Amino acid sequence: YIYLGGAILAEVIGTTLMVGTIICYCASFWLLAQTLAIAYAIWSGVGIVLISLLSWGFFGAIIGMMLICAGVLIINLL
Amino acid sequence: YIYLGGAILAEVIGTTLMVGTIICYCASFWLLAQTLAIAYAIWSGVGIVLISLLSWGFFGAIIGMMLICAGVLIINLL
Repeated sequence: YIYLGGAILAEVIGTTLMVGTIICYCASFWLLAQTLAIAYAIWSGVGIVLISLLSWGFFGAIIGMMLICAGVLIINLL
Repeated sequence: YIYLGGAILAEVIGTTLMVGTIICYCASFWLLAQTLAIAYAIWSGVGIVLISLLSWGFFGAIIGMMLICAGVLIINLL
């Protein structure tokens, strides 16, 4: 749901960031727990997307990006 | 390493299972930390196995699961 998506985004942000970093990580973990209480597969996909976003941010291949986009489209479809 | 992978699997199992649940989660986190102390790609790939194990434990679409697996393989490749 929207809340779950927000939690995933927060977790991704915490991962990108890395104390303050520790606090952020704890918050992300709490959000994930709240989201928790297939679904697991969806969560894994979201985590992968967050990791990809973090990598992109760090950077600033094309084929890899296209593959990721295709995977996201497939996930959206089902 | 193998020990790290085992710790990750244990953490995943604890997460799937779920106070007692909180204690289990804490134990899983501790195990993960112990396990902790390209490579990142390998870890991500392993994470997929842990997620699959957690899903199996929860159990006791297919196309979507296959697509997710393909995406994970692509990520591992690059």
